[PDB]
Amino acid sequence: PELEEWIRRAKEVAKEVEKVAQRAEEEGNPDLRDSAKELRRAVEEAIEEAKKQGNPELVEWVARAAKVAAEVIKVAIQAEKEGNRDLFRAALELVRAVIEAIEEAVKQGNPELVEWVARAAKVAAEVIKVAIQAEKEGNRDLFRAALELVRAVIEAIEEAVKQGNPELVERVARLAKKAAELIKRAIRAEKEGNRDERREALERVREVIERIEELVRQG
Repeated sequence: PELEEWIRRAKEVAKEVEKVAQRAEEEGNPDLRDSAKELRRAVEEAIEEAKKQGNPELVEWVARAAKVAAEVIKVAIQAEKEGNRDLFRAALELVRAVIEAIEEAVKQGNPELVEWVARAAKVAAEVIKVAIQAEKEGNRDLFRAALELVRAVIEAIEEAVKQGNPELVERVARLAKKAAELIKRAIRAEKEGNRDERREALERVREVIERIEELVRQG
């Protein structure tokens, strides 16, 4: 029944995805509608396959990944409404990346990849929300820092999934979490009227992002 519990939660996520698909349709966004359709399909098939395998951890992680992707979609919808196609596309690619990670990992029978990707995506989703606020706050510095961080995570998901290496995703997720905390420090730096520290945090975050990119590109 534990597996079943996770299945019900996965179905509830799928219900939320369908509701999102309907809203996306209603907002005049067939791109998001379609991405949501693929998300829904992916969830349904993942539920089916994982249920047939008997891997409740897989079901859980897939469900969480799907939930993250759904939140990314909600963010994409908001980004679209705010007139930010860059963020719309970043979120779309993140969602696609998560969806493929789900599909492939389920096909592999590798629940860890799904987990780590889901955690990385969750961090990236929070970073994207920060980027949106950052766009609204008049901080192109923070906008760009968050954008590059999200990009690094997306590429990490894409690449690690193409590799089939879940550890890479993990290490990236931990790095991204670190970058997120550096961004939070940057936010505090922003609040205190300390441009030196603001720049310091910006540079630390940038260092982490490029370091993520380089470590990820080799392995």
